[PDB]
Amino acid sequence: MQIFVKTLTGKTITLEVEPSDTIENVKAKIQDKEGIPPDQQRLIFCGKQLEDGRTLSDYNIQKESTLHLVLRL
Amino acid sequence: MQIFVKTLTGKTITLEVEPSDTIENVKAKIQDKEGIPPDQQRLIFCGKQLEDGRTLSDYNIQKESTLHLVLR
Repeated sequence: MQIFVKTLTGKTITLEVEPSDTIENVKAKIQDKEGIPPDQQRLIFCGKQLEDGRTLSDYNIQKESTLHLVLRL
Repeated sequence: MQIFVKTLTGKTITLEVEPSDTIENVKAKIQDKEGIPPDQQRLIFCGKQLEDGRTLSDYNIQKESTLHLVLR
């Protein structure tokens, strides 16, 4: 399925994912698209920061849902 | 500011809004774009259906945030 990741530069990234993908797996997909190491990524969905060892489905992130990326200070 | 409204047809509607806009005002803006009467719209943000008399800001809906439209 597709999900979207919006950045503070006003970009929208489209990712190809499965619901059982871990957040860590999603950060790897963002690294593929943007070159940002996973350790520099803060991913947020509906106001909550996401944990690397949990899945998309653990957070009820569904097809065509939008996450937010913030780089760590 | 801009917000987005995604539909079940896969469309993404861009709206121009202010944070103090009521949800009813937002439904009017969707009517402008799609012709859907406000009474036929269910608007959802982060899993919660939105009340007509409350504002975008009441729900913490920010610039470039995405809502979901489901028809009744």
